[PDB]
Amino acid sequence: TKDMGGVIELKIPSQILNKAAMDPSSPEADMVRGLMSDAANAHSGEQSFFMLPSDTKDNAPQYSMTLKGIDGMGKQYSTAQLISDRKKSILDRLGAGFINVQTIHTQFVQRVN
Amino acid sequence: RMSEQGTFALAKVQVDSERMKAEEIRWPHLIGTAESMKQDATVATGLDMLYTFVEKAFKDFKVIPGESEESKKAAKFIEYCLKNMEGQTLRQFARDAATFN
Repeated sequence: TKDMGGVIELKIPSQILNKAAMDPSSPEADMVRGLMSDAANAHSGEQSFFMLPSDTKDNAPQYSMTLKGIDGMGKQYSTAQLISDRKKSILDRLGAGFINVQTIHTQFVQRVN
Repeated sequence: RMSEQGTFALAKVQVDSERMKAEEIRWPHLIGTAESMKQDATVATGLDMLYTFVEKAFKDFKVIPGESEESKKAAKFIEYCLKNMEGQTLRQFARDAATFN
């Protein structure tokens, strides 16, 4: 559930964000409210695209849109095989470990009889 | 001649063997270390399968008599005694005896 790979991140100058918070009836407020709904609905389809201003103030740009990813290496322990070992560990005590694939199971039943 | 000239040295063979063991598996402790093992799901399973066939073997036991008429009468009495212990059966005895594993 928490593997947010490829999530959308948006960067906006704080002048617009701050103006909207203090002026609910200003043009900045309308555009901010539009972004909060448009970004939630941003799927992939027949008309998906992005258009951002290209202004620049420093070495970094004012507006940007990037898709995040894990900056490094992911998980290593492969929890899948951990569970399989423990399941065979449990069923072996009951003689029913063959489901993980005269027998052991038949001989085990004779003990109870 | 007809005279022993030595001893089995039971009292020495033990006392060397208790030193040459890690101290968690010497006599007065091994009783605890056995029951603190077993709760491993691979150790229990190995012992359980061993007892499964030991009980099976000593369930349908038989007494084999000799050739003379005296032996046949003795074999019948032996079978009666071994199958009429008050509150005990050979399967229970076999699964108690096999605890030396």
